[PDB]
Amino acid sequence: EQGPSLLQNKCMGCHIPEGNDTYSRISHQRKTPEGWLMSIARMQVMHGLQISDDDRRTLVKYLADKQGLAPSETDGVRYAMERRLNTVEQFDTQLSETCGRCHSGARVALQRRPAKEWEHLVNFHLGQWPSLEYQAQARDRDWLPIALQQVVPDLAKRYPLESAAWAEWQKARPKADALPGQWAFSGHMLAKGDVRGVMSVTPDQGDTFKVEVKGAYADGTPFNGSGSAILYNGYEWRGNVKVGDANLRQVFAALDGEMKGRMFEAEHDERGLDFTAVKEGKARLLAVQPAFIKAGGESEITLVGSGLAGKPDLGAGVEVTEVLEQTPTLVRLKARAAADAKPGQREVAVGTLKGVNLAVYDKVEEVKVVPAFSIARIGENGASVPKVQGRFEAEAWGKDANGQPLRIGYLPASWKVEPFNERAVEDEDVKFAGKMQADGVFVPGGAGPNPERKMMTNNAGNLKVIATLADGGQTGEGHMIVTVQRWNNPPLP
Amino acid sequence: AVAGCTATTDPGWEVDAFGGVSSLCQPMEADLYGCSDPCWWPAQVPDMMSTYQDWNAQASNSAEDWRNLGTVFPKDK
Amino acid sequence: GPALKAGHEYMIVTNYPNNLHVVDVASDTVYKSCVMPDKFGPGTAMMAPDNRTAYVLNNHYGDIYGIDLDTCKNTFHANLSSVPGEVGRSMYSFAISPDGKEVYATVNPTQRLNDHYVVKPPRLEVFSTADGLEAKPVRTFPMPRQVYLMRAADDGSLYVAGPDIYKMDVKTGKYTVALPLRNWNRKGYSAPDVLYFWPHQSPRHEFSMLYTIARFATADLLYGYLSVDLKTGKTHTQEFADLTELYFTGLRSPKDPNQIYGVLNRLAKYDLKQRKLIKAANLDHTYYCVAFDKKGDKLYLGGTFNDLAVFNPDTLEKVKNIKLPGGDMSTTTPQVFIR
Ligand code: HEC
Ligand code: HEC
Ligand code: NI
Repeated sequence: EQGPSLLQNKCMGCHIPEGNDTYSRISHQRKTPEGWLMSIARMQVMHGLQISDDDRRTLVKYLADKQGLAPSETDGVRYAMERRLNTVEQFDTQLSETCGRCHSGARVALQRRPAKEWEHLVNFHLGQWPSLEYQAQARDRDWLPIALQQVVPDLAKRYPLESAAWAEWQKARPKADALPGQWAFSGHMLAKGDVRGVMSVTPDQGDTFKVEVKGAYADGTPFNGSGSAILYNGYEWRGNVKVGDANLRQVFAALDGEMKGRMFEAEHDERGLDFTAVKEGKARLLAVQPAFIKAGGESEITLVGSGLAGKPDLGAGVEVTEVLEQTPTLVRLKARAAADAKPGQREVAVGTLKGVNLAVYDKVEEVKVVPAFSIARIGENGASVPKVQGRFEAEAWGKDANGQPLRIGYLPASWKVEPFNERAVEDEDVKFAGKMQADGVFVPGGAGPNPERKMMTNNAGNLKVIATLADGGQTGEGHMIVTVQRWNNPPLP
Repeated sequence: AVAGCTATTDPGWEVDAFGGVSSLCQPMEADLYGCSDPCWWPAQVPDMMSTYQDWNAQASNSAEDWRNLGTVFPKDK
Repeated sequence: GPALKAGHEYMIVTNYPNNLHVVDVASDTVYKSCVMPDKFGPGTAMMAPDNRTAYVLNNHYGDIYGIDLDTCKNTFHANLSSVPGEVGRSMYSFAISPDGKEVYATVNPTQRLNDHYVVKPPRLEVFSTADGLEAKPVRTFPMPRQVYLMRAADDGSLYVAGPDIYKMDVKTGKYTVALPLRNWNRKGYSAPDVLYFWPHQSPRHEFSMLYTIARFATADLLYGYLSVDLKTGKTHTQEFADLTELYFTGLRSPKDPNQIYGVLNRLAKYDLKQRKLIKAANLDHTYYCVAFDKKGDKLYLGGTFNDLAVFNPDTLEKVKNIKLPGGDMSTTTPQVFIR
């Protein structure tokens, strides 16, 4: 049905009509598309609301457009929608202890509400979960008074219902007709590698589209898929593209003919790739793949972009020996750096188009494991939840001709796991926690109690992730904890 | 702390107070209903005191019936 | 089913489905099982002064039931949501009068309206046990927030665990601080941390709880023991070890009071005087609650799954396991008494 009629038929009765399609609570809050879905889902689980998936989708679309957030109101907290669950949040202590000790603090920041709606929210928490005020970081203080007198007013000032951003967004919001066309994309999947190609977006009913992804990874594995997408609030792109045997969700922000976000497996959000794209019509230079060239070396480098025309210049000391291919969105070439080429970044160019840098290096000095800290989780083995992999990359660092630090990039390496502490050695964590594969992907053990372990415990572990560079054997260290599952997994962490 | 783990360590769920997994429950199933009955970790573990009262219906014995525990978010389809 | 024998020692424990089992302490076997009404949660039980009636906080922290162990009959029932439009929950907060004529419960109510919730101030509600299966508040007083465990002393006074431990008059409802915790302005130390959902009815007749405290991040973590003598009202606190691991429950041996036993992942035996660990034992799995029999010859470990571990407190070794019918004991507290 239409958004307004469904709003009344399904919410009225509990929510009071206030005039021209506005209802109590509902019309006094602004959230992201997944935020709206989460509120409605709570209505079903907690309050018995009867609603089909189709009608729920209709209401989310309606509410996400009417009461959404301006792009700048999501700045810095987009990792939540992008399902980057290993993100180490950086909010003030008051918000962290009071509001981010259960779920993320980003779930809070991705909403805009007046003080009374923030006050109703506090009452709902302590009301729905009475044990709240007896838990850690709550039993040590007068939780309710502090939350109502200190927190509510702060939340209202930091995340108000009304703002210039939202007002100016409602007027400057572009239509979905601005998205169809060809889109050159570039991206990177941790522990897998670079990806590049072209995404064809064609219109469909309303704010939905047909999507076609055509590309490949740097290693030759294909990246071709077909799917669809919807556009919320003029910029919030949500898509699903079946690439091979996996359905990948796309959570991008489509602004100024540029799409930025993340594409991940609908079923496994640790398995994804960073994604940046540019619409045809504007000359852009997206990326260099690889973004590094060892001095005195030969390497196949490919440039990704939009409207590429001209001759590629990779900077001082770097020689373009054979342009293997040159289309407007992809330029493949063979390059060679002199053994004398000075270490440092090079401003790459294709004709007059500049934008990306190429690190020319002589030797690797320091290595950093990315991510430095992460969470792997046991799963499957009959359980209702999947295993959450640890996916790593070895980030190389050196020094340029000026003695300043130089980030080379992600260099190939050998991967292993070692006990993080004496306790891990004693419990034999490295034996039960799972298996580190050569490619840098750690596959945790199966869920459930394990009879073979002390106290028949789970295949959990406190591990040290060691990467050793193929280029010179320089080592890097990371920290990974393999833990238990979680069954409550809403759209936003 | 990580965005998709809890920070309320009593002793915890993803990570204990000590920053590891040893002070946690062994196995986790032994502390599962201790976590669930009073909604101690509602964002990760489903609450049986209020929201998901019959969550462990087919798994009264968590040591042997842990596989019967389902996910709670009403996903499409 | 079978009535309990006089002079015989017994132990009650609640199990998941919704059972209350009677364990014959002499033979370490299940004497009888009673199916409980409604739903389980938390299943926390305490024996009435009659050594025959068990009062249980069940049905998702919203009701209190009285079950006669000799027949498994539901003789009392008090719902904690008697105020119109409000849902009342008890965070393990209930106690039985010394004469067994009244039951107290602090209720944290929430007014649930059509489109929002409103948390209301807590209140103590008194129920007469003679009122049967439809018992309602006969007296109610205002209570501070964050109140959990409560135990009625011999002189009718009610010791209430909240931000501070209070001593409350159940007739006037007036209370004073019996033992400062949050407001324990102890220099060189931080405020203590207390997490306890196990109202042990131990042979020593005292309301005891473990706590942790930082002694000035460089602060030194210590474990302490707090206690309220239910006979004389005498209070006591004292740290007994530097924290190297966590314990959920801890009890002093009725055999040797200078020894305190704590449990969670390991069962530890400490010397109170010396503030020294004398011995620790590894467990088959995590256990929450300790329970000592009358003489202190046995140490039962409950909570968690469906089995009781029986330990010899001297050697600190598991003698046997009592497998309970059904499932997880969860946060239940094993209660020992002489019939
Ligand atoms: C600071 C006082 C807090 C603020 C602000 C918010 N929360 Fe929470 N919260 C918790 C749960 C279990 C849920 C939802 C259930 C689920 O995740 O499956 C939430 C949800 C929210 C929401 C979503 C609201 C909506 O959709 O209408 C918001 C905006 C929110 N929370 C804000 C749990 C907890 C919790 C642990 C006991 C605490 C301390 C907080 N939440 C604190 C805050
Ligand atoms: C009656 C059984 C309900 C129906 C049908 C709907 N809602 Fe509701 N809603 C209800 C209550 C008792 C409450 C307050 C407590 C709570 O769960 O938050 C609400 C609240 C909301 C909110 C506020 C959420 C917040 O975090 O502040 C929203 C945004 C909301 N409800 C939306 C909503 C919509 C869109 C509905 C139509 C599908 C709807 N509710 C129906 C009870 C009931
Ligand atoms: Ni280093």
